[PDB]
Amino acid sequence: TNLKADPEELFTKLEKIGKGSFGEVFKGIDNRTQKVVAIKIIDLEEAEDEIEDIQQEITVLSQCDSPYVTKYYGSYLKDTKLWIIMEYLGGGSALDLLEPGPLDETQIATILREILKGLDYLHSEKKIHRDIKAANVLLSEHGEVKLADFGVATPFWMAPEVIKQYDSKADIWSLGITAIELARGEPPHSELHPMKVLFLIPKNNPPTLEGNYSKPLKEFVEACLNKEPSFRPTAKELLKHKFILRNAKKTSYLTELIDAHHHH
Ligand SMILES: CNc1ncc2cc(-c3ccc(-c4cccc(C(F)F)n4)cc3Cl)c(=O)n(C[C@H]3OC[C@H](N)CO3)c2n1
Repeated sequence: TNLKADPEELFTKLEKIGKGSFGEVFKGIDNRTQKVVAIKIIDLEEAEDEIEDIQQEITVLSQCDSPYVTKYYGSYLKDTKLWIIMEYLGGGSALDLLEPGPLDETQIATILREILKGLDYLHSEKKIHRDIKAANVLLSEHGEVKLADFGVATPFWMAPEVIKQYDSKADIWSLGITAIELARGEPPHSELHPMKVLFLIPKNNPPTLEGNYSKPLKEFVEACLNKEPSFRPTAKELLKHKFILRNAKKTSYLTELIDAHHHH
């Protein structure tokens, strides 16, 4: 973390793009390159007991070099504020893109395929994302799909073994939930109080994808959502799952989904 440079000279802060973990996030401009960046600003006075988790996510992101993981550019300390600079992805989150209407299975498969490419990278690197969900999947304006908002090392996407206090297979369960979310708009139990979901996930049979979806998609979900982690496939194996192979297409096609969200 750069303690000497002034981030307010280096970056032009623009509009908020939502509330993130531990701080507010803004669209911004790198004044030297004119590239758009995402800027998270954390008040270290207000968020004292969480600084350890902040440095941990900074460390993890700095160790990632993948087309499928949002790029980290650095961080700056100015007075009491920590500025964290990331790649700006103009397509929004996958969750955002659900809003105009349902995804088709080509769009679902393409997004899941790219998520799997990111999980394959992280797991090969002995990393766990820990918070796979549609809101943490970001798209570039060209349709590229990247992971963001790693979980710290809300219950709806959590694997049962995580709740009961796991390895990379936890990400595979969360991917199954995310698959349901991309198909249906929300994860299982989304109508229920989170404290109820905390005991339902360990006690109940795993969720299934309900509705008029293709059997390969239902089987993709079922394969991820096995209570037994060792019975879940790896990200590598799921990249060859028939649902992915028969339905995923070029990521550039997702610009149609991005454009639809702007006309909505
Ligand atoms: C809409 N386009 C877009 N493009 C890029 C980003 C990049 C980030 C982002 C993420 C994480 C960190 C970070 C790094 C280290 C430690 C910590 C943590 F300890 F504090 N955090 C820094 C940044 Cl800058 C971001 O919040 N958003 C908005 C976000 O998208 C996902 C949704 N779940 C909530 O809103 C983005 N949005």
